[PDB]
Amino acid sequence: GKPSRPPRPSRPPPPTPRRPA
Amino acid sequence: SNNQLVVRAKFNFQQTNEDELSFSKGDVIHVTRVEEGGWWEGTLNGRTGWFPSNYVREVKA
Amino acid sequence: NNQLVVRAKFNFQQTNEDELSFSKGDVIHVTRVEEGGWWEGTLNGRTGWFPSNYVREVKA
Repeated sequence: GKPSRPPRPSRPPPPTPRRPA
Repeated sequence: SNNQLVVRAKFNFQQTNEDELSFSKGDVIHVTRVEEGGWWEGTLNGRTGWFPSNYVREVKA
Repeated sequence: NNQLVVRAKFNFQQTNEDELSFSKGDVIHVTRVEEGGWWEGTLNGRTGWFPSNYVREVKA
């Protein structure tokens, strides 16, 4: 029972978390 | 007093810690910091935090 | 069977149940790879999409 899952989220992925200097 | 930018969420974003700001598409966010690097800071419903700058669109004043 | 596994470098929180939440250190079994910054995988009973650059390849 391997279901059929949807395509990638249509939105862009969030960037990696903020890391200030 | 001082001018302040306002943005509207284009997508949903769910914070992973208390320094990030969660929102639903359509939420109106008052911007507090803009910087290069992919993240801006703003306030929504009494919460403050960073969010992806590419996840919002501007609102005409 | 050979499998691709990745380890979370950063936390990620789903916005719906087609996306996979995880914490730094979680090991995820990859189910789909596509261009665009999103991969799909399985962690502890759930399957969903997540940002590919939040994880690093490891070995099972």
